[PDB]
Amino acid sequence: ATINQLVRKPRKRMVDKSDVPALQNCPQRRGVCTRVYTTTPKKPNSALRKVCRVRLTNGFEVSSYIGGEGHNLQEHSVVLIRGGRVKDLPGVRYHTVRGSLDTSGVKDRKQGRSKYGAKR
Amino acid sequence: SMQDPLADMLTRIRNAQMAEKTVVSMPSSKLKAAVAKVLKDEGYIADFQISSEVKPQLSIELKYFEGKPVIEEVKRISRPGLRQYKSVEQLPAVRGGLGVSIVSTNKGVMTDRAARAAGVGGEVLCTVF
RNA sequence: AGGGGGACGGUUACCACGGAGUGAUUCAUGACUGGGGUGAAGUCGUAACAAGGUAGCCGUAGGGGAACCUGCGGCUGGAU
RNA sequence: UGGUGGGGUAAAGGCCUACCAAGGCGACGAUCCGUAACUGGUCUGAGAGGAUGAUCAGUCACACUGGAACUGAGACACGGUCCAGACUCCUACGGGAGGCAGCAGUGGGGAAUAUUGGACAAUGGGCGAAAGCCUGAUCCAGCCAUGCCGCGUGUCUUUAAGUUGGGAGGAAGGGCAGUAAGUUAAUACCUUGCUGUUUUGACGUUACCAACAGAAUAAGCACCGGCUAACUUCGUGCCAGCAGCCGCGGUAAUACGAAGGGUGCAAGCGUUAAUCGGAAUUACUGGGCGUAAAGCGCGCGUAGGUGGUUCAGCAAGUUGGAUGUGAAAUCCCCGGGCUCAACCUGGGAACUGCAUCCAAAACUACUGAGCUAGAGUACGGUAGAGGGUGGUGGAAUUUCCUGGAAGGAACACCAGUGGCGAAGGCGACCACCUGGACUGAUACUGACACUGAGGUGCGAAAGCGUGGGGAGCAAACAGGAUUAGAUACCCUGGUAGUCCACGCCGUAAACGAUGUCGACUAGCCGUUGGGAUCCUUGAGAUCUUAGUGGCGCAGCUAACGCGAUAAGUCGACCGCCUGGGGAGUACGGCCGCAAGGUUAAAACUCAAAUGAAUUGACGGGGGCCCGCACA
RNA sequence: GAGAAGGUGCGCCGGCUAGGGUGAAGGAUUUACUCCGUAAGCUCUGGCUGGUCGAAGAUACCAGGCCGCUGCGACUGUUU
Repeated sequence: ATINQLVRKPRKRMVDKSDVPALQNCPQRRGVCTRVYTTTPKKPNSALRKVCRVRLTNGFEVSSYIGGEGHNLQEHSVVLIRGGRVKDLPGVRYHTVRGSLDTSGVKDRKQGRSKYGAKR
Repeated sequence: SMQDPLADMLTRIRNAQMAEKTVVSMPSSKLKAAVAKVLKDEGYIADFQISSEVKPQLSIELKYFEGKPVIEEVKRISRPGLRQYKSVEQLPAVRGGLGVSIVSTNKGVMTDRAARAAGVGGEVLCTVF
């Protein structure tokens, strides 16, 4: 740790590994739905949430959350991916964005229309 | 072993500054004697006392203030390891310039005030504050 | 006449690409396996936390469905 | 890698060559492996820095892929040739051709990126006596909120926009036909530079000025549980959902879906992603390690880092000035301009840098003579479970048998907060060959120094070697009693093992969970070895040291607590740490007969695990006490 | 393992060159069933360089085929 020992072997700053294995410094990355299904939350909560499995165009097998209150993503859609880790859902770190290509958009959704895919 | 002559005297008086002793004696060199002469001229100590015999020694007579004495800390900067050879534009004004910042130069082991008005830099030795 | 000197020749070294044999070193994949993580926890259980109902723990051999036991040297992170 | 003879390049040179020699490179990281044009700079930053190379400018590099020369001043040539390969194309089957990383543009990939534009009028170039001729470089236009500025959507003005009328600046000159000049052998004459006039040439065709009709043509987004002072209800009910961290929803919901209002700042508002930051969260500035993560188990010591002491010298580091630069751009100030701001430049500032030069000598290295403190030895004297070899023992206990005979093993007391060894470690008695320190001084050495990656030995016991022994116990087990069960503690039994010789493993709760070394800062009480002081009979005080302990201030510490044996103040160096899991684990290397050991990862996953301390509770925790709780 | 696998050279004639063994024209004396070493002669094995002929140079006879997974038996051996 001394300045002699720094010239011998200097302090290497340890790199921080990124949170997303996919999205290789890309803000969005297109995918194709392998499977949409139902997932339970973590124990101190309880609900029924709907997540999707996608293969990406990087060929990767990760899960994205369909963030709508209603969707017609019918098992082969062309859904677009953002990041962000949903807390209550374990082990998954991606979200399907609304109104991208095949994501139809949440019904009425009258505030936050830029988030959940609504015109006007 | 002992590895630095003048860092061994700058430590041995500070624990005596917080102790109740006045005359500090140790086996001394000319290097430790040239340092001691400049801060008695700054009002910190007095009467360095080369013993002038074989194995010559320094009896620095440090002054006391009432209660807490006059020199709080002596911080070594250029120890022997990283030895802080510094220019004249970059002299340390230690405590607003109330530290006198003695710097070893060719024409004298001298305070930072006369180191800048006659411009030679070098070994920034220690905090005197 | 021809000579000098050139040109196409002849073949000699050099070499890219290609060939062959045998290895290295990397990347993807692989029936089938072995642990790991997170879950939800059904289960034999009670293994640790009190002297946790046999004091724990560490090394190591050795042994046994498991959360686990003896020995030899070891430590109190052991208390009345 | 050098040496010479030659050969060769525009030019030095194993560049090419023959032969001579055995050199060269590298722990300051060679070679191999993965990665990437580099820089001025750029972005976050207090700065140090960290990240980073899109427009802009310098250098480099490439032209389907590879090899190769040719011509030329200049190439191993992007719209050259040759050869080879891959691909593609026209064929009338004779023979042919092509290379968009040039500007458009097309697929195709992708989250994602533009027009098959106008003209050489400006600036260049390329040829030309000149005229000019070409240029997808350029000047400049469509397309895109992609930034960066300004500006507008009204408080009865008309800006923008649109209609009309106006209106600079981008033009330097060219043609010409005189006019004067100076080379002229002959200003005869050409050719040229000058002068004044005439003729003409603008891609963007306008910016810009001034009229006109009339508010006609203009706002959106996200949130509102907290620490963001934007903060009723209605629907929904642990549903549906939101969210960055807590969390919210389980029936009056400020946390989720609307309405109803505000607020952030605006033609943009938001969230996905990446960078730095706060992050002292890799701490040079500027952190750690007794118990939270972290001291190898410790030595000998190689490179190296640093090095007691004095004079003199050197001027490598250090210090000042001098000069060339550190390109321009960017930035930083003062400005000038667009009506203002961007933007544009002018001036400087800045560019902490680099070598050269002279000047300096306090300190460092180096050089030389030294100096005795550090460190070592010549001289005994004890202390000492140092350690090893061989023996001699004793009681139990054990095994026999008529109290003896027989052999294994650890040696009660002496035993000690004692010694000894770097460490691990080590006690009956006895010799025998051997260690290092202490101390009493007396002699001499002249820093010979400490520390030390690698490197190298040496390290408790279960082990498993390769041979033996044999008591007790006991790993391995059989049952006995016990429980739903013992596979357990208890009960009856015993081989491996400890022992020995050589050899291997190199493991640890190797622990004082505290690296080695030196220096210094109040003490006090035992205790170990010397020695000297001491009225001295020691029953012993004091002093002096080198160990081993207690308690305590100064001191530090998160606290527990350390406290001259530091965990303080410091100094040199070394080993080690970067959230908990994964994991001291996989894979690769090394060692081992095996068990395995040593070096040592990410993928994933969680917002916490951990440290000391305090209150409460609990305890088959102790100790007192109370009550028919016990008779 | 291994002669793993795979490869190269190979005739004859010259040119140049490095030795080794034997030997003695005569000299040392132990004047002889001996040492030193002449020399040639004879004989053995190289190294570098050309040249040359044919389809072919271990030209005939002679003279291993090799490799990758496996079962069983360890191996040499023995047997109807």
